[PDB]
Amino acid sequence: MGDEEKKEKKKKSKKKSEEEGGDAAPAPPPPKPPSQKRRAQRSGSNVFAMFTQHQVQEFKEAFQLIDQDKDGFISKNDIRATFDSLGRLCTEQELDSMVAEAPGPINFTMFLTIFGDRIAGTDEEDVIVNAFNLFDEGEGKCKEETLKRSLTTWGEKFSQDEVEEALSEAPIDGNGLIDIKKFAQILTKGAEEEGA
Amino acid sequence: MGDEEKKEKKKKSKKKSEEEGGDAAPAPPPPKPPSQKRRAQRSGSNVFAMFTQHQVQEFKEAFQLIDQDKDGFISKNDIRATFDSLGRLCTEQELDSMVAEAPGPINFTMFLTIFGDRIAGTDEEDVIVNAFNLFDEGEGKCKEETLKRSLTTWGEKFSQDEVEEALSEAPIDGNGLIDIKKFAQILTKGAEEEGA
Amino acid sequence: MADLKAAEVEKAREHFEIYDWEGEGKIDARDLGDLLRSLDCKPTLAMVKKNGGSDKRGEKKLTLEEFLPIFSQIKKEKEVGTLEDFMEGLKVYDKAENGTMLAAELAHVLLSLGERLTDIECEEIMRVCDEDDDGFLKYEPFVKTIIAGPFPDEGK
Amino acid sequence: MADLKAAEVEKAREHFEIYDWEGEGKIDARDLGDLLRSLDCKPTLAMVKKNGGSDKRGEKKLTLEEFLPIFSQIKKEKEVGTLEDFMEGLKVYDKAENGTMLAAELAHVLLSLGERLTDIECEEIMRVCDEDDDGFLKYEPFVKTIIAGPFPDEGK
Amino acid sequence: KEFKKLQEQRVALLVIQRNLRKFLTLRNWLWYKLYIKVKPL
Amino acid sequence: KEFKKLQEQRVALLVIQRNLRKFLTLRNWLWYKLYIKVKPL
Repeated sequence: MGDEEKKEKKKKSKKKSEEEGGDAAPAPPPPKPPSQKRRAQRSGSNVFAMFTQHQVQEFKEAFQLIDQDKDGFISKNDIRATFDSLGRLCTEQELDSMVAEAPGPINFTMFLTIFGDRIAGTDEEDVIVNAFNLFDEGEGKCKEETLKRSLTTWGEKFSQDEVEEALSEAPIDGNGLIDIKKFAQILTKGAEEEGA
Repeated sequence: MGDEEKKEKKKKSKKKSEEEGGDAAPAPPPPKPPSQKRRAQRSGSNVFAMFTQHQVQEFKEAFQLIDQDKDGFISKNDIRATFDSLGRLCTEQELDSMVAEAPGPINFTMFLTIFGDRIAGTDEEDVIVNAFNLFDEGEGKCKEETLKRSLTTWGEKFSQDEVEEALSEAPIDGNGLIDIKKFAQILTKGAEEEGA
Repeated sequence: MADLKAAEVEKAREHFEIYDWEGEGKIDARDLGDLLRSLDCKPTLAMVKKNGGSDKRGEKKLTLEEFLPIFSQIKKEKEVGTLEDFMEGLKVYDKAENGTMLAAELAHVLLSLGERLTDIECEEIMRVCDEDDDGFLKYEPFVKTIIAGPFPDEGK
Repeated sequence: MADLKAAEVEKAREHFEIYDWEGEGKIDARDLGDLLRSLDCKPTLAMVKKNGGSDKRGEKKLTLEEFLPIFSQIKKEKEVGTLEDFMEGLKVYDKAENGTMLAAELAHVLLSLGERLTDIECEEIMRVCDEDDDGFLKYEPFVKTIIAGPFPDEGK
Repeated sequence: KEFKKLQEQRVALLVIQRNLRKFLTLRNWLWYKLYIKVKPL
Repeated sequence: KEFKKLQEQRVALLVIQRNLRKFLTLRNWLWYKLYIKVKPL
């Protein structure tokens, strides 16, 4: 794929989950066979109970963007629109992530199968080492600080805000967030700062 | 609830929701969230590696409940209720040290940031601990006999039973007291607890 | 063989997309070499140098837009090769009666035939089992990891 | 050595802050000798008294200024790595020179003459050298072992 | 194999990117579950 | 050889001297400690 081409097949590839509006187009071309879709989306299926916690409060933090109305059952794309831009922090492209963590309108009743559909979602479970790992020439787990690196040197270019924010918001385990946790992010390890 | 979930939460919790509001729509301190529990909320407030790594307080580096679980306020009269029991000895001048950080019990928004970014005094817990732990002779030491005479002819004046009761709590091991336990009463694990 | 057809264009775009890494759609001069080989034109090193390629460090960057009016010439006279031929061929050497191959021995027979293996490639044939006891391959996982390419892309 | 070097002054300013437990300066009397020993000057207790220094606790203490004439007297005299009466001071029970002396008379002559030190060190002069059952233990290698040193140069 | 950057680097780098374009979003989800070990929280 | 243990102590002596002053400074400026036990809220 020439210079021009790999601009086009960000917007044209776009193999789910990559069919999202982007920062200046979504993901850089996967090669011509569609094997790599599986690393574009992973999905599991364990449902977790609502009102069992007391960090359950979180659903009220998200609420406003996903429930304009006071008993919800608002419009069905508005999860897929607004929540993108400051809900689970800034910058839109949360389209297919949102359409795969909500199976129609979200509200307090519906919450069991979104909390559950977090664990289906995109790049959830189905944990595999090799995906990010093969970058650094297969040497050690491929974590946060090398991703930031790569974004300013190689690869297709995307909005720098999101990355500097993401490093700062790190929990820190000490070798950062490995590929394991980049998938397995639903079970432990999340973000800080503004939003949802 | 709804879009007006945020608009009722300023009337539910108001020790910091009438001091700082939303930046994308009137809401409690974060840009829009109705609830965001006892979190440091919007931006940082501490990035660890300055005095603590495993403890946070709702005025050390974070906020109280902006939730419908009403105020979570932690007083500075609670810090005074720590020195009365377990923690640093009961002394009346330390209850005056609380007025010295800001008078009486006090609301917090930009107070939690001051102390959360305060690296003044003794530094990081592993930085302060490590000094003689780059070599080992009894688990790191400082020669006990040479330091006392350098702390009574010059330097701080501690008697010859005060260099056993205010510079030591480690027995001579390696031809000097253990430096680990000497750093401990200055900071963490013997300097604790200064509340809340 | 094959003429200019959609399927070849895909083959060429795919190899190219592996061969970049910059995300800028630019591959160096030398990479024309192994692109054409993967496409199954079966060039020689002469055919590479004819197309201003190299077996040294790059000199300049190529876009696909340059590469393709080279390539539509290259396709003429080629065999896409079979797979089953290399299996049958490599069954000839045995070392257990199971199609197993000592590494040195497999480098040496290639060296001494054809256009003749270089110092470097015999090290590469050898590389797998290097410097231990020498060092047994098996024909089936050998040919297969070569043709498949080592990660053209995977879903894992 | 046989003269002060500029780096032995630059070494001694650093090692000044060790000796005073505060990180300031004031050379302790036993740590007087440890500074001369980390600068290739290893006098006896009778040569220390000639230079006017110290090597043990309870003796005069000095500051680093005051340390320079003391340090300079050893350089003019022996023991800066010079040879005379080290592995030239041993053997007198043998009228043969095979570079050997008796095992028994190489561990209780440092204890019956000499300034007299540890039985463990009396066992190192026997350990560095070769052993045979003819009763011939060499004397001359344990000394060269000291020439090799932890650091032939200025300690750190 | 032995270019040393055009090898298995590429496949990983593209998936790396597919996260980098949305790293702020995708490092969390609807329900923030981290309350365990966070630099201020 | 032992002077090595003492040579890494040259920088360490400079850390305990500032720290002894901070043993009394932070006892006039308390609410700078609090770590896990049974007292936090």
